[PDB]
Amino acid sequence: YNVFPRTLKWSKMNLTYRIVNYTPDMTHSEVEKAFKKAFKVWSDVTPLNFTRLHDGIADIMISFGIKEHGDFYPFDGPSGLLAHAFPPGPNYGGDAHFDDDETWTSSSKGYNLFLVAAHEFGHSLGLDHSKDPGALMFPIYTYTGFMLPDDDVQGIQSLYGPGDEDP
Ligand SMILES: c1ccc(Nc2nc(CSc3nnc[nH]3)cs2)cc1
Ligand SMILES: [Ca+2]
Ligand SMILES: [Ca+2]
Ligand code: NA
Ligand SMILES: [Zn+2]
Ligand SMILES: [Zn+2]
Repeated sequence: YNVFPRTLKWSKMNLTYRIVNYTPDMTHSEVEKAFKKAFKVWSDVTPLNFTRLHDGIADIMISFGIKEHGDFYPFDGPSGLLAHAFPPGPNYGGDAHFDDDETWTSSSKGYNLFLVAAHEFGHSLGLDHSKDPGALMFPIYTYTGFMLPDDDVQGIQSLYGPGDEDP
């Protein structure tokens, strides 16, 4: 027999993601690089591996949408809500949605896609919000010109372990 896990997390270390569609604001390459770097934040400190799929069903489906876009969390136009992601699980579990009424960038302007994605992927992997104002998982956007803060390291490692501690 098996009882359910005590904590919510992926039961496998190999995860896939798919960029379903793209924001007008950035090139396809810029978007891909931002998401690749955001996953690397987490894989660098765990045994997790992330592989991109171009099509089909991935664990973490990524999309840009506005207003009502297929879930119970409609976006709200410019400002306010920026993005959200679902905790590990089937279907919408793990998926990350970005409000395409925001301006997404690879700079300090607008909202930096890499930084927001790194936060959202923390949710995709099983972290909720942190009370440390300096944590990536703190629930308000700040721009930083990357080192994953220790609170986030401790949180993600509590779920998945550290992987190789010196890679
Ligand atoms: C860097 C990047 C982002 C953050 N923190 C962020 N917090 C929010 C709002 S809280 C929330 N989480 N999902 C939906 N809404 C959006 S980006 C912190 C540091
Ligand atoms: Ca918004
Ligand atoms: Ca999913
Ligand atoms: Na936009
Ligand atoms: Zn959504
Ligand atoms: Zn959040």
